[PDB]
Amino acid sequence: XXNXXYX
Amino acid sequence: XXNXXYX
Ligand SMILES: *[C@@H]1O[C@H](CO)[C@@H](O)[C@H](O)[C@H]1O[C@H]1C[C@](C)(N)[C@H](O)[C@H](C)O1
Ligand SMILES: *[C@@H]1O[C@H](CO)[C@@H](O)[C@H](O)[C@H]1O[C@H]1C[C@](C)(N)[C@H](O)[C@H](C)O1
Ligand SMILES: [Cl-]
Ligand SMILES: [Cl-]
Ligand SMILES: [Cl-]
Repeated sequence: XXNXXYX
Repeated sequence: XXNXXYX
């Protein structure tokens, strides 16, 4: 993970 | 805004 979003 | 991140 480590990313974010939101999709 | 309204979206997220983190870039
Ligand atoms: C997403 O990350 C930001 C930056 O640290 C935090 O401020 C935020 O609380 C965090 O969002 C939580 C709530 C969410 C979106 N329902 C998910 O549970 C994420 C993984 O964590
Ligand atoms: C979104 O990220 C910023 C920067 O890290 C935080 O300061 C903010 O608290 C976080 O927003 C919260 C609250 C919100 C907008 N209702 C959402 O749950 C997000 C994911 O987390
Ligand atoms: Cl998402
Ligand atoms: Cl949320
Ligand atoms: Cl960002």
